[PDB]
Amino acid sequence: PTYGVGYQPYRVVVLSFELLAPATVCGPKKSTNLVKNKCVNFNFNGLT
Amino acid sequence: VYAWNRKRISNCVADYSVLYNSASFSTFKCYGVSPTKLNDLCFTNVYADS
Amino acid sequence: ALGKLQDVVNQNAQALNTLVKQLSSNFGAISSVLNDILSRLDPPEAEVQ
Repeated sequence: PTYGVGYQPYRVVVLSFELLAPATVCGPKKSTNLVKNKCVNFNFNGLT
Repeated sequence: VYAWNRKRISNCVADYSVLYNSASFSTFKCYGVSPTKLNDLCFTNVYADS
Repeated sequence: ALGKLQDVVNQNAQALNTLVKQLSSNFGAISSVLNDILSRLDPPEAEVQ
């Protein structure tokens, strides 16, 4: 505990993402009803 | 560190908003993705090295 | 016999195809799809891409 910040311990977590295939993990969002035959913005599985 | 642990996160809905908002993390640096925009991006696979 | 004419009708088409194909190149960016860049990275960082 008396060491300087340089030698002090640090817990490191690395989150590696694969972006492409079905999305096993997605962020929090509210799915909405789709609309056929209309010029609209869309976000399918994160594809914008 | 020489034997760093690896967890696989899948079949779940992730919420990175809590991690980004948390002030405890001393240094959070994202390469290739925006920490603010993480909330929306989907991922086909996630690895958590520790 | 119609080589010459046909060749012209080819060459222009060829160029167009190549032009469209150029849309898929990365040019050093993280992704060739502009919307993907906008979504993943914030506007400040994404500006370089």
